[PDB]
Amino acid sequence: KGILSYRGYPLETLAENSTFEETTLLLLDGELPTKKALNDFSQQLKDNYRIKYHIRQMMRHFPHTGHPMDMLQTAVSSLGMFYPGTECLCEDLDYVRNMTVNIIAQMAPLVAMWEHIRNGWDPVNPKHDLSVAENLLYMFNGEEPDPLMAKIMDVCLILHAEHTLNASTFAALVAGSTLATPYSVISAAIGTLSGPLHGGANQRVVGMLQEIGSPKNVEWGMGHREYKVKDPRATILHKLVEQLVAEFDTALKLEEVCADRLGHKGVYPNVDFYSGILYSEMGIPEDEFTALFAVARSAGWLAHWREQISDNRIYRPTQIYVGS
Amino acid sequence: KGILSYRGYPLETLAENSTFEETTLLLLDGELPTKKALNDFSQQLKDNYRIKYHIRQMMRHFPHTGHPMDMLQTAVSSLGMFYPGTECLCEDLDYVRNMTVNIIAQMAPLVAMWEHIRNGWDPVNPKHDLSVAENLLYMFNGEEPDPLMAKIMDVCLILHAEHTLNASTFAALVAGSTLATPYSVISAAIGTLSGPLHGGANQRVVGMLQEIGSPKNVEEYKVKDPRATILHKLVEQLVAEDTALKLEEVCADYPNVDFYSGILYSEMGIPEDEFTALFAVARSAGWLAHWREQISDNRIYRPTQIYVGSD
Repeated sequence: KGILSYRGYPLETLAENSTFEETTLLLLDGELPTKKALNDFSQQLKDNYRIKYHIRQMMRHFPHTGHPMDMLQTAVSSLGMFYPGTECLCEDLDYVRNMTVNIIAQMAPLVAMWEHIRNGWDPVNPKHDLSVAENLLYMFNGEEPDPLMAKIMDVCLILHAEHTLNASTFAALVAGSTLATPYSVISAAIGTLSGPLHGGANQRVVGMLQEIGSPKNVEWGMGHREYKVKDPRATILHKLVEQLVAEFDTALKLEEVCADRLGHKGVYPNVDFYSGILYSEMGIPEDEFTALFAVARSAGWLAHWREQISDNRIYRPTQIYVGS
Repeated sequence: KGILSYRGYPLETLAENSTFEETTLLLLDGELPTKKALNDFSQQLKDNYRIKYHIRQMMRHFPHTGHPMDMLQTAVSSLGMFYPGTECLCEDLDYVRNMTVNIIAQMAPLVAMWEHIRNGWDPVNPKHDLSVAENLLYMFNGEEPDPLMAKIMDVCLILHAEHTLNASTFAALVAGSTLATPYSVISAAIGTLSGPLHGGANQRVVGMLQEIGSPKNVEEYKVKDPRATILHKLVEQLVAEDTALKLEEVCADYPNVDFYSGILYSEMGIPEDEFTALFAVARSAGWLAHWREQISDNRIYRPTQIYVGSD
């Protein structure tokens, strides 16, 4: 139950008085950023939101049916070609950090670009005076959102920013273990997250019910390997959903599902339990729910990628399978 | 301990009496296939060799400076946006195997397309009749290679087909644990191998203009790799019917198969940039092989480690 394991800071406290940019820095650097440092970080991130025309071109070339996560993984792998380099150490610039900020910055714009392109329309460019959360809602809705909605998105980004050693980060670590480009490792993490077992947030959006949970019983997979208790992020998302709806059928149904805790004594609501409801309530399409999660986890992935300074570990495991 | 361990068949047994197609089926199914099964798998492979026009158009817009491995990863992930679905186990078809053959069949063709497009020239489309190995040399060289080189290439493929749990293979498994599109998982595998630590035959094949001397000073099989010995024999055979010599000199020390992986490819005419890629065309079979058994008994890989920080 290592709850609030964020660079030695409680997630609830970070939920306020903190931003995705500030939280991202905290994870990347390890300590709360100074005003100057945070200002420089945000500005660099803002001037990295730009997307190469080549990326938008390939996006149009591919079909609309394509899932956003697959496009995100493909785009990130492609981004590596534009900013290549091997940290074998020769070194042209500061590959670490410089590439990371460029990636984190383009993540949101890339997601929005695919949304409009797949809908047969031109992408909404991000604003250098808009934060990641601000750009997300602004680009998706085509109009800058009210501060509350932007704040809600920022809280979500902070919640999905990092979580101990999940499969997505684990894959990123193994990828980084080979001293591969950050773009390549992020591509691997995106696919690992894409999996429903890791990113089944949309898989929990299939309520297919109306306050009839008891009949719908065993004999979407509520529970977590480490969260032997309800996920704190889930509770935060729940209150966020309550505030938004206050200002709903799925919310009632999902609350009833959690209410049937009698059935589950070990497993309990996961973060994905209410994540989709809030995103849908914010207008985000179900297809992108997991994609938004990738935008936040990008910070944690790159933070662990930086923690791979001791890359002596090639991450090669031991064979135990029966080689008959 | 893991030397020559392909489904219990010593790699040497596959060295001959076996082809990457049979070896791949052997690894995937676990038992040497019957004539019918091999023929069907071969025909299905020779059927998915084709590449969607969307992929090439995308490659054309991309820059020549692009590294083959980076493009390969991008391409594999992209292909996942044509053959789609999720295994809730509703599936529109037999996702497993069907996608598996598609990925393996399109691996080499994609690599070759990049080589030509990278050089601003139209790609060499594959031939249904030719084998994966035969098509490979045909696409890169631009003409039918001698059965000799083809046989050698097929052999090299079997050697790099499967290697226990290499970082790339393990990465494929971790992603599979998440039940993710085979394309996404394999693309990730392509990322891991891209790492010089996992795959750096191109880095090794090149020397610092060594003056045929031993001044170099200091600053997992511990004995010579078995596949290395196989390449060593092929190396002497090829030169029998210069650059390798210095490597034979360094054979005095040799440990890794990579030691000679590039030279052979070089004689076949393969550019250095494509060395790591060729390896992927082979390790693909293994990655997909492990993925199948994983999805059979799959549990999301969720490890844990302590970290100082307090609160």
